[PDB]
Amino acid sequence: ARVAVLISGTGSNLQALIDSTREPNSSAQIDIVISNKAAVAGLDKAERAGIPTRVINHKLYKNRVEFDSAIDLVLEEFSIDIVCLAGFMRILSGPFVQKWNGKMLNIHPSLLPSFKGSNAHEQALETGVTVTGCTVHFVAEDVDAGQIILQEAVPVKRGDTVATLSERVKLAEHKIFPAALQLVASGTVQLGENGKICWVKEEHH
Ligand SMILES: CS[C@@H](CCCc1c(N)nc(N)[nH]c1=O)c1ccc(C(=O)N[C@@H](CCC(=O)O)C(=O)O)cc1
Repeated sequence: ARVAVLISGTGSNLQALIDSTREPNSSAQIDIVISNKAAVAGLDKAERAGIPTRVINHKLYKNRVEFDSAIDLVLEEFSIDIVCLAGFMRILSGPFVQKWNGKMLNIHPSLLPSFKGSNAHEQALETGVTVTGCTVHFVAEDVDAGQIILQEAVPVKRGDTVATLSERVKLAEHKIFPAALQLVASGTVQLGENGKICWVKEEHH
């Protein structure tokens, strides 16, 4: 499966995703990284890895749908099968999300449905949970909604700060974002017509 990663900044987990695709039995290759912002770190990451990049500036388009249509055209041109979001900070239109339903994934640094929105690590600390984690899900029109693919629980430790908790959750993200991508890329996990996750046994052995 040919994979695009959409970013707006540092491309968190992009290196993890790249490294996973260079593994022997990988079902995925990262074929393009698209940013809505020029000269961000995540583009340098991609370029240093020899992966094509594009920059699409939302300010050049009349509205969100036209901007998203421009992203989609690039995805079309590069024959992309699957999209991962890695810190992409523009809300994608309903038509875009619909088109890519079951083929676009993202990650969140909580065990959803807990700690929706931004600053989930601070939310976890402020609330006083002892277990948090991260969640990879299919992207839906509504932020943080969408069917869950993989989750990993991560302990909150006595004395944790936003930074130390964040670093622990990031290590889990480095594990599950690529594992989830592999599941979707291989076809092992597919989104059913009923809108629920399906774990498929593949014909090819
Ligand atoms: C806080 S992390 C992220 C996750 C969004 C992944 C996502 C997505 N990008 N689009 C859709 N439809 N659904 C999604 O789940 C997020 C990204 C952007 C916003 C948001 O309000 N963005 C604003 C502008 C943000 C900016 O670029 O400054 C907008 O697009 O108008 C809110 C949340």
